Amino acid sequence: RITIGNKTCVFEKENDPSVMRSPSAGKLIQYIVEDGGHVFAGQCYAEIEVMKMVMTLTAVESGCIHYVKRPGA
Amino acid sequence: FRRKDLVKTMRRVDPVYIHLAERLGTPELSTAERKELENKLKEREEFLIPIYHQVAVQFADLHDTPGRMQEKG
Repeated sequence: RITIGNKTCVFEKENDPSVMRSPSAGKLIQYIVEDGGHVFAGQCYAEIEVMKMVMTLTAVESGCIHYVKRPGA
Repeated sequence: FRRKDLVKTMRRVDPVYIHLAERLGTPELSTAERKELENKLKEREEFLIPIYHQVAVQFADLHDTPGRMQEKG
């Protein structure tokens, strides 16, 4: 929300393409579900490790997931 | 077993990369065809890196077995 003087202009922050992204650096260990399988929001779809400490990854939206990176990356 | 040697391995394994590499070896096909073949080779060799990387570490793992330790005493 940008206010210029007494007028307001609102800009959208892009989050639309529905692409799953790593929140951090690290390494991919494996994927939890099948490539092409349906996932629901809140379900874990991937397992990554940064910090030598494992952190899963929950899906945001419900849909059919196809993976870009191969396990180990 | 850095990337250069991994590519050298792929040169004699992957049927797709072999077919493309042999086709590009034909003298004086055409400029456009050579460009297309080169891009196909680049995409195929890049796409196949993670799998041949797992192969490489498997190969190295075969050197760390107890059979070798038993033979060496």
